[PDB]
Amino acid sequence: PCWYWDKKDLAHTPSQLEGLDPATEARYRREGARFIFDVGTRLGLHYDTLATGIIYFHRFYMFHSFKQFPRYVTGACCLFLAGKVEETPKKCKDIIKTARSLLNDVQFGQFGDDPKEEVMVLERILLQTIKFDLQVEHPYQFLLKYAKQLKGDKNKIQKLVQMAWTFVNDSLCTTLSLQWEPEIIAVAVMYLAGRLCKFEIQEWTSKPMYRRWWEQFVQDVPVDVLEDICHQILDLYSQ
Amino acid sequence: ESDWGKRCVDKFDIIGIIGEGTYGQVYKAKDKDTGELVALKKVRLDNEKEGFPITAIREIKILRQLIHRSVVNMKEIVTDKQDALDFKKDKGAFYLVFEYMDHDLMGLLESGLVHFSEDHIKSFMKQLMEGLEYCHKKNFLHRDIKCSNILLNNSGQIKLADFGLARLYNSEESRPYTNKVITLWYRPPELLLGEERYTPAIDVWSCGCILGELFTKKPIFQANLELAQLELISRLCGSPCPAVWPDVIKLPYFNTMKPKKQYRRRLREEFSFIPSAALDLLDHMLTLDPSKRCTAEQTLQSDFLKDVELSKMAPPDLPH
Ligand SMILES: Cn1cc(-n2cnc3c(NCc4nc5cc(Cl)c(Cl)cc5[nH]4)nc(N4CCOCC4)nc32)cn1
Repeated sequence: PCWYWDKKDLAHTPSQLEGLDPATEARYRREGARFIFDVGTRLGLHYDTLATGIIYFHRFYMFHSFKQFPRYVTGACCLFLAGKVEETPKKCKDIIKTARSLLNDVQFGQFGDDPKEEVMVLERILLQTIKFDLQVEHPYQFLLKYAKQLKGDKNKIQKLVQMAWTFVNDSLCTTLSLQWEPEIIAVAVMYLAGRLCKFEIQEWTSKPMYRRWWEQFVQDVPVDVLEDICHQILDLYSQ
Repeated sequence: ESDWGKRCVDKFDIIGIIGEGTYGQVYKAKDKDTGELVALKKVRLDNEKEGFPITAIREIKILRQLIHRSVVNMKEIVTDKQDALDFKKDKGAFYLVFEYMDHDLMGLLESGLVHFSEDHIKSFMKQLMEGLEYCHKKNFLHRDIKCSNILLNNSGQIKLADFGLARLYNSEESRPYTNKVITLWYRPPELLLGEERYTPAIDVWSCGCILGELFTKKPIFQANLELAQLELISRLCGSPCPAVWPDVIKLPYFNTMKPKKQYRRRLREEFSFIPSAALDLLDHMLTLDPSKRCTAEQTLQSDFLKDVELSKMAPPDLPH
């Protein structure tokens, strides 16, 4: 199945059609992704399991509205299901306990009287929404695979990875995971990290003069696509 | 086509239950739209026990990653009852859909109307170990191999099915896994002694019980409890002792579960009627020490299976 939309479609999500302005939905997506990232980290969950639940989160609200399904309840259900997918399962009672410690009692009120039942029930329609497409790849495995082929300054390359790695964490709060494949996001965070560090990434490749260094990793990717991804990531720091 | 789970199970015409699988019964159904024959496994949602079964999630993740001749192919997934328009109330189930195979190995051995020649066993064991080796290379354990989980078509094609207890194993690192896996009659000794850090050698043992059963037309280890099961394994393969298995003292139930006597290995004399090429394979597959037990790749290199050209396969005939 295809899990990638255009920017014109991201402006007409089920939440947009029900009256929610694009500013608040983009905020609920950030808060939802930040929730899954913070709850799973406190549970000591692997970085692929965190990104899997967040991708389940973004993919969910492309077919359902924020007005019908609370974001923190769905965000909890995504992390619960993601743990069982990536063979890092956590008890649902342990996710609720971690959620009520982070969320305010007003924010935690979305789980209702029975927080456990509210998440188990949502799992049925969550699987249907994700269409039982459990296997999901993330830009991390490609960021490491591409950068490992780079020969040069071990310090400048290591700084490039730890900086692009942070950019992938920031990209989870946006709809970039719904626009471009993980291989493209992995290349984009390298392109951005090479600009701010003032690093010439092409000089660490087999072709030191060829300016489009990423063509050995991904095929048919113009520079304007990378610029679009870098613009959306830089919008997170301007706020 | 790609929107699994949306399709309702009423789009299928369930015909009848055909067997008992991992997490429930197996149904035989005909698609009301395509007219094709399929098999259905119903997964339940306990809602008070971590919801959707991780074992079902494992089988879904694994079967959507495997493409092989000797493995079952999951077709789609359908839902039970349409939601009461408050989804908080819908408490139905899902149905895993599989391709339908003409025969199962359990019914063939039980009928007595069928007799497998040597070439029939060489063909069935070849396809079974080729499929198990592909899963072990992909870092996947079956953890449940029995005669009802081995399917056979009229073309002589063997396929392994029912991955309900399958999971991933770390190839370059030891990891604790679930102990209560594999049926009692096919469970290796190390699992009976409570080993949680086991190897892919547990599936080779079950296939070893299949090989011996293909000749005797009856399971070789039929007991009703864990202690009696270790008793029957000891009377044939010898009692588990540090001489045959030095790492056996690390097992939790070594001093707890002990046979009545320290039996010797009488496997080669009990199955003397078996051809010599198959007895050497059976003796190596039913080794107590899983580290000294042969792997799936080694079975394909044994004299009983190395020169078994699968093509020109002649299956036995038990017709209408
Ligand atoms: C998990 N999984 C299973 C399948 N699968 C596909 N094809 C069959 C199949 N086809 C032969 C067959 N055996 C039959 C026995 C009876 Cl009593 C009747 Cl009435 C009709 C029969 N047809 N049998 C079985 N079972 C055998 C019994 O134990 C459980 C599995 N599983 C099958 C696909 N995925």
